[PDB]
Amino acid sequence: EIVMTQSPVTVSVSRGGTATLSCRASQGVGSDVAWYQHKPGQTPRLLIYGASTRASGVPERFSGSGFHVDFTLSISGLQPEDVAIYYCQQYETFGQGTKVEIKRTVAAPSVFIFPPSDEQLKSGTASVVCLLNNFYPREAKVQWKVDNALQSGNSQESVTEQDSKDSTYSLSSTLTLSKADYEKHKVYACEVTHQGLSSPVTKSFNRGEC
Amino acid sequence: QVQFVQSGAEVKKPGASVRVSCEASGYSFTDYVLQWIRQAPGQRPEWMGWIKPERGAVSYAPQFQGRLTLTRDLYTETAYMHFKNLRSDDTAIYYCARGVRRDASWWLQFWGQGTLVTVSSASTKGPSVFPLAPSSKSTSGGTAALGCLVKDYFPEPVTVSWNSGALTSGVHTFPAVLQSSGLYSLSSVVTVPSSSLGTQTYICNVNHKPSNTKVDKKVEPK
Amino acid sequence: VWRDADTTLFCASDAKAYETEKHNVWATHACVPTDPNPQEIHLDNVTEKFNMWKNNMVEQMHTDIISLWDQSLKPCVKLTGGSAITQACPKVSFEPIPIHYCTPAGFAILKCKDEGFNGTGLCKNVSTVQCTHGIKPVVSTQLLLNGSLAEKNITIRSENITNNAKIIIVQLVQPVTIKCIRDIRQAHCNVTRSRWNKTLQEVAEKLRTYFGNKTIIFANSSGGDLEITTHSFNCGGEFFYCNTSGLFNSTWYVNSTWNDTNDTITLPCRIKQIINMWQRAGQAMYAPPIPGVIKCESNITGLLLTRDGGKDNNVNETFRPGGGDMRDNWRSELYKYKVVEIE
Ligand SMILES: *[C@@H]1O[C@H](CO)[C@@H](O)[C@H](O)[C@H]1NC(C)=O
Ligand SMILES: *[C@@H]1O[C@H](CO)[C@@H](O)[C@H](O)[C@H]1NC(C)=O
Ligand SMILES: *[C@@H]1O[C@H](CO)[C@@H](O)[C@H](O)[C@H]1NC(C)=O
Ligand SMILES: *[C@@H]1O[C@H](CO)[C@@H](O)[C@H](O)[C@H]1NC(C)=O
Ligand SMILES: *[C@@H]1O[C@H](CO)[C@@H](O)[C@H](O)[C@H]1NC(C)=O
Ligand SMILES: *[C@@H]1O[C@H](CO)[C@@H](O)[C@H](O)[C@H]1NC(C)=O
Ligand SMILES: *[C@@H]1O[C@H](CO)[C@@H](O)[C@H](O)[C@H]1NC(C)=O
Ligand SMILES: *[C@@H]1O[C@H](CO)[C@@H](O)[C@H](O)[C@H]1NC(C)=O
Ligand SMILES: *[C@@H]1O[C@H](CO)[C@@H](O)[C@H](O)[C@H]1NC(C)=O
Ligand SMILES: [Ca+2]
Ligand SMILES: [Ca+2]
Repeated sequence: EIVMTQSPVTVSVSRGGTATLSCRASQGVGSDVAWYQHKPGQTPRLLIYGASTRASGVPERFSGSGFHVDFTLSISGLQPEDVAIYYCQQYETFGQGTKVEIKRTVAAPSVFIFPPSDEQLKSGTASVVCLLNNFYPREAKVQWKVDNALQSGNSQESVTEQDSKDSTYSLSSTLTLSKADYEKHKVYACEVTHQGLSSPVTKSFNRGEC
Repeated sequence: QVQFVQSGAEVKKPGASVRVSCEASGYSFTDYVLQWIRQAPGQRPEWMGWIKPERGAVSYAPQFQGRLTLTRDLYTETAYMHFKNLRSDDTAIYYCARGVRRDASWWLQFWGQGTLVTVSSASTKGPSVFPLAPSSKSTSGGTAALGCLVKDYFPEPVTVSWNSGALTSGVHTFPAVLQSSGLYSLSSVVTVPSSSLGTQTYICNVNHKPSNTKVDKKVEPK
Repeated sequence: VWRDADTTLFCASDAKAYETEKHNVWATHACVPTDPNPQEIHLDNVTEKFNMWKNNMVEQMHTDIISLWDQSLKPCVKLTGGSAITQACPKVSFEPIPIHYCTPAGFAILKCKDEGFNGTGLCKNVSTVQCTHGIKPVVSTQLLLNGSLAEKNITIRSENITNNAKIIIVQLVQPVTIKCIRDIRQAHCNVTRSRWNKTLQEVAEKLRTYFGNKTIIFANSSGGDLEITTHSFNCGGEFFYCNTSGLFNSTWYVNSTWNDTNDTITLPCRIKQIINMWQRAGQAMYAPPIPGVIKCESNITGLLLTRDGGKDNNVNETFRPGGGDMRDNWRSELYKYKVVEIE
């Protein structure tokens, strides 16, 4: 039984800096470790094998050092295009991955709320969408309020990958209600808490009001 | 160049079976271990098994023993993954891949393009596309946001463009989420100048190839 | 002084220039006579690295045995590639004899004499010889037959024992006899049950030295061509395929003994005319077997195993019979030799 344990969970380093990723083996494995880059929706890419050998075509800013139980992947001169999850591998066993992001200055989100369309409503469902655009860091709290009652368990979030040009994130939250419940209430609000906001920002609309 | 071309996406109900093919070229097919790897959403890569094409020797990860078989055809230099008694958490991208060297069978330099296999009790269905209309309170001479809500489709994937590809800056097309209903949904949004809302047409183009559904949705101030 | 090198070796044998048996016939033109009094010299205070998995002697032997088979066992029809070849296909006498491999002038063979040398690493007791010992070029899968035995302890040889893609060569100390006999294609092989189980108990104990105090399971092949999912071999010029489920079907806990829970295991076999060549990609068809009793008796002297992988399993390890690449057969004998060139 072999376990490969990666750390940290997330590496956040300013552009041009060095990211250092660790992989510990539960028992000695000599030099027999490899590293992969993985971007969502893309095929994993071999970076380093045999602990330290750079794969063909891989930029020289990627390097590896490791033996026995300790293995490290280093990325010098970190670029936005290096934003990805990195996995270590020991034969058939893979580590849990470490995310690398660019650290930049704080940027507050611009926030938008969208009511459900008439067409959707006629079909028996109401989707309400709240958009947080171009913010950093990724951590944000998005709270739905319906006639000032906090809603929980009836929404799902999605977040984009960090942008290659401005290193920000964007996030959507979608509240789903029945038509019947939607029509029982007036004020629909999305409240956003984020490091770049000195106080929470609320965007809202009244049902049936332009 | 070493190259692997895999078969197309598959959609299956629980209990069903799938066969994925992997056409090898650019190297001596019988002299390298061929690895099969999958990756499910939000998960690390997972080894399925390998095959040595010369005589078809195999190794199967224990968790798949009893429903996984790997074979090959030496005349067409194609490898096959047969995976049966499928379950929902078999939903993943499946790859064939090859190592850097003959004696480095695990360090995967060369990969097929992947094959999505979706397993669910859901049935193939095209999306409904609803407007995320720009607010009437959009800041004058400022920036407005609008979008399309691409709701209730199955299976992945969907692609979205704006104005037939003419509008790309300021667009964020979000990763889909899977709803408790078993259907997917995503939104695509774009920020534009508020001054443009009265004069520029904005249309989202949604393609859901699995159901052969294409939608052009004009989005304007309500 | 000297250093590792690859060169063209020659073979030596005690072949009979008058014999019709095909190994003899081949060796009569391919090899020279053996030296009656070969010299072996201990190299005082010499330490040398060996690598049985990257030993070019193996490749030279392989190409020779390919040639021996090609010119000895002619199929009635060959489908090498997409083209089918028809020709004469007589029955022949086919029974391996020992072949020695020797270095020409300016080169030498170094021989590791370390007890239970695993084939890769530093040897402490080195000698030099002109020729290897006599190696019978036995072509088989799963079980190594009529090979060399370990002196004292069962020995395991693998390029990386924890790499599930790597073959594991096992060498026994005591041989286990396998007796075979021949729908004229139906045949079977017997091994003594008690003897085979004692062997597996000892093999299991040895494997635990690498994998820890765990349950060791022997199971059948997971798949592949018939040549490798069965114990395949030849007897009397005929190609046998024997089901080894009865051999690899046991679970050994840390406290298990062969005594737990006829004294014969009978393996069902078939003689096939249609076979996949080991020399080469392709199919060959031979003539049916000649009437009468076909018998052979061999000693199992080793095993070719693989081990199941997995990212999660403690408690047990599972091993299955394997093989198919005859270079591993030659390796099981050549592991203690390497060629060097002289100043
Ligand atoms: C593979 O074998 C080499 C020695 O040949 C050893 O250094 C290495 O640690 C082994 N690999 C593992 C994962 O044990
Ligand atoms: C090397 O040879 C000496 C003398 O015969 C012997 O005592 C010793 O056990 C040998 N060492 C090994 C590694 O077998
Ligand atoms: C094989 O034997 C060598 C010494 O000849 C030793 O250094 C090495 O550790 C052994 N390999 C294994 C896997 O035990
Ligand atoms: C194998 O054992 C069975 C049962 O004892 C016997 O009938 C058969 O003759 C044996 N065959 C050989 C080859 O000894
Ligand atoms: C392995 O055993 C199973 C039954 O346990 C059997 O179905 C399969 O055919 C066996 N494989 C071989 C190569 O005999
Ligand atoms: C080998 O024997 C097993 C156990 O009886 C059987 O299930 C399997 O079908 C056999 N293999 C072949 C190819 O006959
Ligand atoms: C394998 O072992 C089982 C008991 O675990 C036994 O019933 C069966 O007969 C064995 N199979 C063969 C083919 O010997
Ligand atoms: C093993 O050696 C014996 C002679 O002792 C021979 O009759 C038999 O054919 C050999 N087996 C093989 C498979 O070469
Ligand atoms: C196998 O070899 C052993 C000695 O190592 C011998 O006792 C036995 O008779 C041999 N069996 C055959 C049939 O060659
Ligand atoms: Ca930047
Ligand atoms: Ca046949």
